[PDB]
Amino acid sequence: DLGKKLLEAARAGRDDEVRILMANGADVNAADVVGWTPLHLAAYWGHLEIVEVLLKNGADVNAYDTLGSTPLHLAAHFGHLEIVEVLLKNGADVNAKDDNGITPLHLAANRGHLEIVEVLLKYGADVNAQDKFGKTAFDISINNGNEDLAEILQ
Amino acid sequence: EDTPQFKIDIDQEKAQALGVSINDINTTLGAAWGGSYVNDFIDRGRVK
Amino acid sequence: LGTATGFDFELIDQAGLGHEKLTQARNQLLAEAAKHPDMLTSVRPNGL
Amino acid sequence: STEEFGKILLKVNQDGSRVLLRDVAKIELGGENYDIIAEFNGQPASGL
Repeated sequence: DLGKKLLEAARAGRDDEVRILMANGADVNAADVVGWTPLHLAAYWGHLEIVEVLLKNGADVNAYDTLGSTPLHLAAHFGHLEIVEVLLKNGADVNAKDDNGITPLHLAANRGHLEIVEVLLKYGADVNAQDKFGKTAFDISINNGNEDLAEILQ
Repeated sequence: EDTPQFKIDIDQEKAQALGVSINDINTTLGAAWGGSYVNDFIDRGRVK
Repeated sequence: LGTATGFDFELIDQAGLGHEKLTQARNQLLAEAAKHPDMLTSVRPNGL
Repeated sequence: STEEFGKILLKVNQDGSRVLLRDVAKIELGGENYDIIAEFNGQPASGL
């Protein structure tokens, strides 16, 4: 019930009410139907201040949905540089693989988020990492046809 | 309001590699999970 | 305009009996009509 | 977008080489037809 209000508050971008639920001790790793935590929703809808509050109150940063995707996966896909940096500060698995073998770098490379791609590499991303199809972030940049990204991945 | 939706991505190369048609993939996924109106039949003298 | 003293009757299958059961019903109605030559004359089906 | 059309995989060679659509064609946003060209006092223009 209280963990449910936290999921709706973390998504609806309400900073004030997300903190009120902590005073009342709301389950910070309260997972919905698809297995998304409040951290998942804040990383998705681009709520930076909610991400910081959550991790402060002991949010599991390496929490994964029913398909193996982490909050870092969502931040790096929707191009949330700041949110990506916060999660990596708080100890997000940079080489986190989902069910399909897709990493947070794979998703940054696909949507062509050059600044985030650089943050992930900085923090210890594996460029030679492969998905279930054997395609790397370099393989992506060539098919997608990104020059600025391909030279960064070399 | 927006709701979670299951985004599946068909890999074209992998399918072309295994020799599986995309038409068969889409018909299989669509017919199975969505339903497919094939043709009419006669139920007690009425077209259904 | 047809003719005067002429009528146009429609026997209807209202419960998915079928063509054969409706034929039997028509044949049954026609046979009864033929036993009233004093009221009805030339009671026949229009169809084949 | 034109980038997504560009990376349409047509075929895969025996040496593992991807023949994309941009490798055999130029991709760009262009008119359905190029028949009608309008000018307002000489400069480029359109209208209804």
